[PDB]
Amino acid sequence: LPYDASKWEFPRDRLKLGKPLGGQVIEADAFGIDKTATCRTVAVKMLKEGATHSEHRALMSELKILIHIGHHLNVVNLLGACTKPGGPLMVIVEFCKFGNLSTYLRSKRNEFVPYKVAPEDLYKDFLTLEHLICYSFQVAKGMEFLASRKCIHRDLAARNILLSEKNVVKICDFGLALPLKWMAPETIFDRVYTIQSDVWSFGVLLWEIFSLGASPYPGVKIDEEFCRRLKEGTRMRAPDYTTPEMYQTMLDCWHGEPSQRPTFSELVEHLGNLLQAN
Ligand SMILES: COc1cc2nccc(Oc3ccc(NC(=O)NC4CC4)c(Cl)c3)c2cc1C(N)=O
Repeated sequence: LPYDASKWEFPRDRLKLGKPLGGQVIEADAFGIDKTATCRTVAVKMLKEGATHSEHRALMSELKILIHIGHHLNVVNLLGACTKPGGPLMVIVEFCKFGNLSTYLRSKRNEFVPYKVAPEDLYKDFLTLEHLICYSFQVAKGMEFLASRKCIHRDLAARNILLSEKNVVKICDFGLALPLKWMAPETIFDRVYTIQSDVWSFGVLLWEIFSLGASPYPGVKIDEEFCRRLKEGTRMRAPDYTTPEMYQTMLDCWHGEPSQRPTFSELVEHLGNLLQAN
């Protein structure tokens, strides 16, 4: 996996480094990274001061994942990197103003209606079922993309979905991986990670969406009994903002047999249908 400096290298002196976000990720403004804007706000992952060789390797590996994967609207995309001598290793990605989707949805619990009714200004900036189904559809499209690149996410969860402007959501932290609440039974018991175990996790992500950012498995200690009951077929109950069709979609993603779960291409088609029906 070679590094194409002519494509990706960005001058460190064309960044204004700002506040920490959320690794050592900071907000920054970049000057001339984008031909349509003089100044563009970006997120920068910077190698810690005193990083070990292993830690340095790891951030470089992350950069090469971002290069290799390619561009998609629903994935957090690489804009540039600072790799040359005279400063820290820095990985520059698109900025997602609203941050992670779990935190964001929780902030909107008192600003949700199933659909707006005229006069719609009574629901200014409210979330709706359309928003939630739309976020779901977008994540399915991003995972279909990742699957097509032979990439398994391994920790698909609402905390790893970022919200940008214009209700665009972006998957992050793919290929890098509490955690047990998103893991398919085969992952927990057999340590098998596949695109079908990501589909299971997508199911959990859907529950997080349609609970407006709740933590999965409320009231349950994540221990051997949790794992045993999951294996025996027990599943989360319908969350507070779901439609019946979306709940059935969760159940489908949680089929005990990985081969009987929908594919992400099937989920894109299905959610796209649910979105037009809604
Ligand atoms: C406003 O809050 C945030 C905005 C962000 N925008 C873009 C990227 C972010 O963070 C990330 C999130 C992930 C990656 N890296 C990857 O996704 N790497 C994996 C693909 C190889 C990077 Cl660099 C930066 C952001 C984080 C916050 C925040 N409050 O947490």
